[PDB]
Amino acid sequence: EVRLVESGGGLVKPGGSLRLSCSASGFDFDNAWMTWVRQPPGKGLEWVGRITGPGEGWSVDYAESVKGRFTISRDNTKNTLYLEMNNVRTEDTGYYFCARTGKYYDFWSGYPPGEEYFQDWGQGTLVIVSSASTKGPSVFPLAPSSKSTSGGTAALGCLVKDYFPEPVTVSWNSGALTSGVHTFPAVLQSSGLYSLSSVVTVPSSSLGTQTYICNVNHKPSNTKVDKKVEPK
Amino acid sequence: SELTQDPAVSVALKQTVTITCRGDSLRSFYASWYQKKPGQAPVLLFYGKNNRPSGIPDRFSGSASGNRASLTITGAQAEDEADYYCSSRDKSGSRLSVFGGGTKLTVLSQPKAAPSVTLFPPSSEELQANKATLVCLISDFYPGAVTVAWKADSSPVKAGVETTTPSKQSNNKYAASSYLSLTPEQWKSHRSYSCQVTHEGSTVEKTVAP
Repeated sequence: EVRLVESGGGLVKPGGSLRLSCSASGFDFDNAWMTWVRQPPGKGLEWVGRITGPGEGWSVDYAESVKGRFTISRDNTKNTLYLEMNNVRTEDTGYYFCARTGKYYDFWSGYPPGEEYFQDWGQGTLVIVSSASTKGPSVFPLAPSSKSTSGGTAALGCLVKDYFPEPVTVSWNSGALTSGVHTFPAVLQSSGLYSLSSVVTVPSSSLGTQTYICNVNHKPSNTKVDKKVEPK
Repeated sequence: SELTQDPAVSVALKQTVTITCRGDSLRSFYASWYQKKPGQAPVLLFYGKNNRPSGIPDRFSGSASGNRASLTITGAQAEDEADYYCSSRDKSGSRLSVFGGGTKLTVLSQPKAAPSVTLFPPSSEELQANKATLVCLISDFYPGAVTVAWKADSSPVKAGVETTTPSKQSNNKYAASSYLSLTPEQWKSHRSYSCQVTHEGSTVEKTVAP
């Protein structure tokens, strides 16, 4: 019956402020310790901070990476935990989770109160830190070459650089070419802008004859780019 | 980075796998362990000396010896494929907590498979825009975990690198991509750059030159 639900994620610019909320039910929130954890894109879980109960005076501790910039607080009348994110940095991008927290102890085995553990978690809320506004992609060919070819198969593609926000969609030959196509997930770069690539593996015999065109759609910028990709 | 874990391990069905975190604070503290699947909240699997929350299958067990905390899955099952994180104190006398880097556990459905690697140099067109991106595309590998190392000449390059998490392609095998951003002068000033992909302790290195 324990439920944790984070809210407030969204886009914020470096130096900006954002407040996240975590609503709780199904347990005694008043006396529960509550922790914030985050996960950057493609990275591991990182401990952000924890707020104790009234026995410890609602004491708060913070990871050195956020100390002085984030503030954790709670409003027990609403069963809500908050994370006030200030002076945000690109490195704060990620999913933020709240977790009902216990402190491990075992009188029988003489283990004194020790490490904390995270008994129940919400699904997280996404924060994206970027100074960017809408920005269409630049598209460059990944031209097929002796280096991109292994005998009878050649790789070619399109590099879609420095756009914002997501999403970009890529087709090949207006959707007529799907076999051997992989469009990769975007990378959010330190710049606050996205880049991705689309690759197609095709018959090397076909390179002289067949046209290969990547169709890049970035609807947020109202941009479409078609790039015919040929050998160099 | 006070708790360190190998980034990837694989296990065959019904076999036993141990995922281990190493840290100085683990000599004095037990560690708790968490399972994380894409799109899902982390779940607490085990903590303390011998505590397994209700609902967690008993094939997960935590142990500790020296500076190592270990989660052993005795008889892996397909649904155990997940990232696994440990957590403990960063240090004795600390009110802070820390997580290990995470271990991706693949539960093999298949024999392992080596990657194919294609490295594209910057296009002349991108250089004309005063930019330069090397694109290292990696395909067909299993388990879906690789390590990517870039080099300028023979010297490791860590700045300017962005790498995607492997994801399945339309053919059900994994692909990943890595990017090295350089200035056009950096690209032209070296003899070569290289993209080295390590998978199951074997490596494939592609090299390009301006």
